[PDB]
Amino acid sequence: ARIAGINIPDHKHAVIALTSIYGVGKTRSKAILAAAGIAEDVKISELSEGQIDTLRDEVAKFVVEGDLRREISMSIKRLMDLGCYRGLRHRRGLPVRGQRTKTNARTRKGPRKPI
Amino acid sequence: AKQSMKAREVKRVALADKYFAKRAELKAIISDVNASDEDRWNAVLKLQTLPRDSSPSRQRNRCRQTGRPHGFLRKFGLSRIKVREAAMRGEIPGLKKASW
Amino acid sequence: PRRRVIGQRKILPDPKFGSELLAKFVNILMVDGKKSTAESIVYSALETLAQRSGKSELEAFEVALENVRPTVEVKSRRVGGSTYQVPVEVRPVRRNALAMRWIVEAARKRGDKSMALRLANELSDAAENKGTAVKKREDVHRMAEANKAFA
Amino acid sequence: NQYYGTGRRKSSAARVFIKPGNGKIVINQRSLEQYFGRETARMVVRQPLELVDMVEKLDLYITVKGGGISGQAGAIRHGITRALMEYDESLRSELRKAGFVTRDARQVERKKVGLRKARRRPQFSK
Amino acid sequence: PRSLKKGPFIDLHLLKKVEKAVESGDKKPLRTWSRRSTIFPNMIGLTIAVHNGRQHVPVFVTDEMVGHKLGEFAPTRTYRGH
Amino acid sequence: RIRIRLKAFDHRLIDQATAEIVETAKRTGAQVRGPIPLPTRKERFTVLISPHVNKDARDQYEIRTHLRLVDIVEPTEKTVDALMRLDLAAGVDVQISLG
RNA sequence: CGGUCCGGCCGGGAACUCAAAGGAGACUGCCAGUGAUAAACUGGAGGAAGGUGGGGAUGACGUCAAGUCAUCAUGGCCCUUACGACCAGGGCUACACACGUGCUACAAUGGCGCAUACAAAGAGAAGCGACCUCGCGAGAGCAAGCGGACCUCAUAAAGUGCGUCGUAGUCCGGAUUGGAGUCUGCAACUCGACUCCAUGAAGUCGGAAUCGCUAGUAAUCGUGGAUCAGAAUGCCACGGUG
Ligand SMILES: [Mg+2]
Ligand SMILES: [Mg+2]
Ligand SMILES: [Mg+2]
Ligand SMILES: [Mg+2]
Ligand SMILES: [Mg+2]
Ligand SMILES: [Mg+2]
Ligand SMILES: [Mg+2]
Ligand SMILES: [Mg+2]
Ligand SMILES: [Mg+2]
Ligand SMILES: [Mg+2]
Ligand SMILES: [Mg+2]
Ligand SMILES: [Mg+2]
Ligand SMILES: [Mg+2]
Ligand SMILES: [Mg+2]
Ligand SMILES: [Mg+2]
Ligand SMILES: [Mg+2]
Ligand SMILES: [Mg+2]
Ligand SMILES: [Mg+2]
Ligand SMILES: [Mg+2]
Ligand SMILES: [Mg+2]
Ligand SMILES: [Mg+2]
Ligand SMILES: [Mg+2]
Ligand SMILES: [Mg+2]
Ligand SMILES: [Mg+2]
Repeated sequence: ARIAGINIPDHKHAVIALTSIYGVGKTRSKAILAAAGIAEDVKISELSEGQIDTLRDEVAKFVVEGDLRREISMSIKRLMDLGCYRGLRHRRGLPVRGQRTKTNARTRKGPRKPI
Repeated sequence: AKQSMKAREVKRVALADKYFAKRAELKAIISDVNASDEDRWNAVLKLQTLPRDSSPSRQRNRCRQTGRPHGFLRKFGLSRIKVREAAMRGEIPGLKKASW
Repeated sequence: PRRRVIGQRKILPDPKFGSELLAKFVNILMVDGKKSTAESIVYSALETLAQRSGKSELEAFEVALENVRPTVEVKSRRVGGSTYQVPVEVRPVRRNALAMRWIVEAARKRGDKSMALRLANELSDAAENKGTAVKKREDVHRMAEANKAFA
Repeated sequence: NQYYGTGRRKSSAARVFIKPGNGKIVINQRSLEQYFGRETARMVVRQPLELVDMVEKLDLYITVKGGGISGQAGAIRHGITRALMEYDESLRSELRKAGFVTRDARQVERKKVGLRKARRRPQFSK
Repeated sequence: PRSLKKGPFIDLHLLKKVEKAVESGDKKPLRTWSRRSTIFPNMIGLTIAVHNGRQHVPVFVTDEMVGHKLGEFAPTRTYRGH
Repeated sequence: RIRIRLKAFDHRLIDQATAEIVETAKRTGAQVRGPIPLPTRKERFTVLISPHVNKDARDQYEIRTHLRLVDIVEPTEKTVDALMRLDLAAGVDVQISLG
């Protein structure tokens, strides 16, 4: 249940349960359970214990909760602190990939906000 | 359109169809596979020195009569209005007004 | 329409049984033209009801629709300077057309896990005179006696 | 010796052949349950064989091309109700009373100009 | 991004100019009206001045910028706030 | 065998142009395989009419390329020659094709 | 019919679907009844279609000095080292906000994974580009086929069967952001589409007021085309369930 930093729920299946980590979706979640010899409709409960003892070996060869968040929020700060155009669209809080902002920039601009 | 734009088009088409030997013997060397990786870098510096207008991308189909750039049709060759004025007089063959 | 008095159109019979009553009822369960899943949900719930009541599969339906046909209802006039409701009697076709519509309007408001169960519950309840169908029927049927001074 | 029909529903063209026999139903070299999904399609493909009492006496060969799952059912219905009129011909009054001889002249209705579907307008403001 | 197998883009009139200007050294700011070049590693430590729409804007280029193109340090339209 | 296409825009001008070929083959010899009606491509076009701003007003035109095809089975020398003697009115295209 | 690799494929056949030329067909023509004896109308008989059989094409006289001099032509006027003309780089795409039109959802009539059937109408030579191999995938590699009922684009999806899922911001929903890539293209920084690995916001059917539709219709599902080197959730088309 306690797998790679933070806990994992037990009632869910293995493939849907391993996605609770920050940095595994439905591709690495089948990479782990096909490079560690486990099925895909057994739960975190009614496993064995050595299966977790090798699943924890398999997961930590990627970059996970610490490393992903530090690398992503490293690269964001690096892009900020030059003057790059993605940097200015970061440090104004406006969409970066070239969205139309005459309307509908709301996911970057937060809420709907009168003057 | 203006009286200069059609002159610009008949000045562009001449260059773009004159240099058609070199821009299928630079893109070959660039987009090949087994060629030289130090000649693939000079055949990409020639392509910015062949003159800019000589390129079969840089021209919009003007009308064959007026010069209106928008609303083309490729098959007739005339614009949105000067196909209507011919097809409602009879100069384009087989072009009856459709219904079904 | 204003002028052309027109006819109520034909319909296919049901696939399984042989009653042209169920032809409207499989249609009112439907969204977006997919009549096959409507033909499936109903023929599952009309077996689950046929088991839970201990009655025959065709006969567990009419004696639960009997408790949700109305007899009279209101419309609106405003002839003079005043809106009147009017208790008019109801036509023998629109009777069933209202009956089979209230049940399906109710059975998309339960909390169960499947449409079959949501309709088997909604038919057993209106077979035992409780539920969100016959309560709506009580409201409609009481707005006649609250307005029988209008006619 | 065999008899023949031809029917057209929405966008289908059935082609039916009747012989005296036991009741075999073959469609594009498939048995009748292997082709069709829903029991109403198995109803409507059989319906005029039930209407007159001629399920048992005859076998039939059917080929259908193009259309939808209802098109290749109504087409075979119109096909058999034609092809049984070349069997005994006093079936015709009761098939006509039953309403099976009339080919449905409905078809998909085209999309006009400035109408986002065949009759749906776009929306409206003032 | 570009296709990789064509290699990176740079104008000839800035490539030959920058290989001359390294081997003559002067930090007189080199101006350019070519804001589409992938900055090369031997352009590390130069003061160029890219057009922005109105005038040149000066850009002192370090190790960090060498992936990008010369436009992304010339913000184009001015903005202050409503 | 020798097959000829006929393309036209008008089926009162394709039929004389094909009867003047069947009554050339059946006057130099025999064994023509009739006209066979191929499919008919209808190249539609839809244009606006108003010169400035009316997106809900349109003219729709079509062009209906009529095909025909004619085979020739056993050719003599005069059978192939009296066909290339023959021209046709404008509007009709041909393309002779041995096999 | 006969061979058949059980593939109309291959001798064959002209029947049938179908492709298209010319015709037959529907007229209130026929039986009854109400009628002012007429005009019609209401039922029903025959028919594939009943009363205009269903759709389209066609928009009277004219009106608001309606709309464009920016498609084109124009009467007068204004400019002529400029209001003309060539070039690089920017700009139409900015954003505190308001309105109009659409797409995707808020889930069990539904997500995901496996197998399994049935369409129509189009387009294609600087073009459509199958087969075969390398790539997890966009796609690069090689080179047949076709001015096309021959060849391609092309697999239909909704559906049907067997699982999994169990009412949760959810295996619902995909917004936004980071890393790595492909293609057309002189060139994707302001600004291209697309695929993979991450990220998983807002939203539990929506206030007053309002919008479309009378039968193959509304409602949902996919496919094509025009403009186009690349680039539409709109536009124009055709069918599937109904
Ligand atoms: Mg993850
Ligand atoms: Mg993912
Ligand atoms: Mg262009
Ligand atoms: Mg009406
Ligand atoms: Mg309004
Ligand atoms: Mg409007
Ligand atoms: Mg519009
Ligand atoms: Mg009758
Ligand atoms: Mg009648
Ligand atoms: Mg005005
Ligand atoms: Mg103007
Ligand atoms: Mg002019
Ligand atoms: Mg310019
Ligand atoms: Mg604009
Ligand atoms: Mg709003
Ligand atoms: Mg599922
Ligand atoms: Mg194309
Ligand atoms: Mg491969
Ligand atoms: Mg999802
Ligand atoms: Mg991802
Ligand atoms: Mg919320
Ligand atoms: Mg809920
Ligand atoms: Mg395109
Ligand atoms: Mg449709």
